[PDB]
Amino acid sequence: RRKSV
Amino acid sequence: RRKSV
Amino acid sequence: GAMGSMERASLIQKAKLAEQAERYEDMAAFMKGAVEKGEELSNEERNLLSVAYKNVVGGQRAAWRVLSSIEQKSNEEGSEEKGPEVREYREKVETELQGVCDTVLGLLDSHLIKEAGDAESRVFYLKMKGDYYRYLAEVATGDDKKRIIDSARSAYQEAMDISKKEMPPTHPIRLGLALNFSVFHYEIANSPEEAISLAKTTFDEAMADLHTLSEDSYKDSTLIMQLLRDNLTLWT
Amino acid sequence: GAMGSMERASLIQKAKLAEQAERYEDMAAFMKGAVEKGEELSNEERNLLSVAYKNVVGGQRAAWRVLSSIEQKSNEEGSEEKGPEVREYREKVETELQGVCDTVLGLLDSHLIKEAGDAESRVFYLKMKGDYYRYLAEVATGDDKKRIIDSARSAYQEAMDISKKEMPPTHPIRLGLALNFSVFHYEIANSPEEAISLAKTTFDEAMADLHTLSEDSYKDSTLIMQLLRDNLTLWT
Ligand SMILES: COC[C@H]1CC[C@@H]2/C1=C\[C@]1(C)C(=C([C@H](C)COC(C)=O)C[C@@H]1O)[C@@H](O)[C@H](O)[C@@H]2C
Ligand SMILES: COC[C@H]1CC[C@@H]2/C1=C\[C@]1(C)C(=C([C@H](C)COC(C)=O)C[C@@H]1O)[C@@H](O)[C@H](O)[C@@H]2C
Ligand SMILES: [Cl-]
Ligand SMILES: [Cl-]
Ligand SMILES: [Mg+2]
Ligand SMILES: [Mg+2]
Ligand SMILES: [Mg+2]
Ligand SMILES: [Mg+2]
Ligand SMILES: [Mg+2]
Ligand SMILES: [Mg+2]
Ligand SMILES: [Mg+2]
Ligand SMILES: [Mg+2]
Repeated sequence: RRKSV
Repeated sequence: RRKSV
Repeated sequence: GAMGSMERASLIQKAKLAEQAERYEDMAAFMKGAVEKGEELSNEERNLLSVAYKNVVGGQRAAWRVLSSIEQKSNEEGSEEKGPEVREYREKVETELQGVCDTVLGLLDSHLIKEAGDAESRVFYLKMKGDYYRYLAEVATGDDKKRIIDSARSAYQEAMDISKKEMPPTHPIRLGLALNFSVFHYEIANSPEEAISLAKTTFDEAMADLHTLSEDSYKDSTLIMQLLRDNLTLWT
Repeated sequence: GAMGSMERASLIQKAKLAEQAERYEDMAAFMKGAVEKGEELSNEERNLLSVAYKNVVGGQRAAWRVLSSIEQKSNEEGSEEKGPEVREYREKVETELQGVCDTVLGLLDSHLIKEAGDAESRVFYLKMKGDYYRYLAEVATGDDKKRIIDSARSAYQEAMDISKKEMPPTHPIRLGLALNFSVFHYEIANSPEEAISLAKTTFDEAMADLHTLSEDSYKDSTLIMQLLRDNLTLWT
């Protein structure tokens, strides 16, 4: 899954 | 940690 | 209410979806609603009920232990005084945990246990009763501690007596009950010798019965037998 | 209320304990109470606020995706009709998720953003505003979808403009904002080219500024730069 923060 | 179920 | 207006089958279906979504509080609330319909539970439904609450209460217990440990460190020599907050928030979590245990014990008493005639249901519900008094015993520090411990003991013991009479030594519910009763002896009743003897005898009596089982039943029983072995390895 | 009677410092202390106990709903409720005291938040307090809600909403989003996937499979050709339960329970989770986003957006609007004068606080709160409209956009399917997407975009863009003017290219908040704005472009605004260009330029501008940093700041920035790289690797 793509990263977010 | 000891097992319980 | 608030599950009073939903169909029993819809509560069960939603409990399974909440399990898939790891939404254990919802799963428990749906299963509470299903029990409150007043009909007995099937095997699969008793499993859902037990899984929902075991997860909810397991999260509260792990949190209580974290906060208890912090509160203990705050009470050591030369720890700086930080005010009442640690104790307050441990008490908040502890109160919520007690409410969950009281809710499960309420369901068992009104009216799961009294209508449960088959060994597999009676022993299952009595094990849950032992388990939830045991969680109350984990946090109990006052006048009632001895009575709460004895309620855990009495329920586990009635389940042990029925399971020994009515179920094979390899039954997963028999093995799970013994595993938990052995943990109760070890860390609640200050009887590690009894905990060890119980886990040993249970493991060996199941070993000797494995040969009667199908491949699938063999897998089911040996899974819980390994938990008995893990505890024996830890304790000896 | 219900945090109205607790001291601001006690709310903050309890938020930190709830974090240690992984009790994110409590942590969020304590931080909401702290914001509602009306004083501005420090750096450390803005972090606690953001961590509490990011965890709460991350659990609801992961659950919504599980249920959405199930509901989609139920709508495929030759799937058996199972009634309204999947849609109902996805809507229940979706409604609760929306309520959390609305609560955060409420805190930002009343009155975090308007009193935030320093770049580090203004950009932080505008990124949160972008993030919570983005989560609303993830579930939005009706008349308002375009306006919700544009609210995410406008907040991210105002934060981008301030961060570019006022913060170094290696600032963790600048890098985190770009990471999230790039995700918004990729999966909300159907602009994967913009998402890629943004993640690339952000990574390279930070690379060139690393030499100005202490060892500790270097560690902080390179951590988020790796998330930019993980997305570029996924998308290209
Ligand atoms: C009231 O105590 C319930 C507890 C007693 C032993 C065990 C219990 C719970 C659950 C439902 C099961 C497992 C197995 C160990 C793992 O799951 C599998 C694949 O069988 C873990 C689950 O919590 C059931 O499956 C078992 O048949 C059995 C009822
Ligand atoms: C509103 O968006 C907040 C979000 C923007 C980037 C990042 C954010 C959140 C938190 C608080 C941090 C990290 C770091 C990546 C890991 O933690 C460490 C050790 O720095 C993950 C945490 O959720 C802070 O620390 C960062 O300084 C910075 C504020
Ligand atoms: Cl509290
Ligand atoms: Cl529902
Ligand atoms: Mg009916
Ligand atoms: Mg001192
Ligand atoms: Mg108490
Ligand atoms: Mg009956
Ligand atoms: Mg005060
Ligand atoms: Mg069919
Ligand atoms: Mg909706
Ligand atoms: Mg100000």
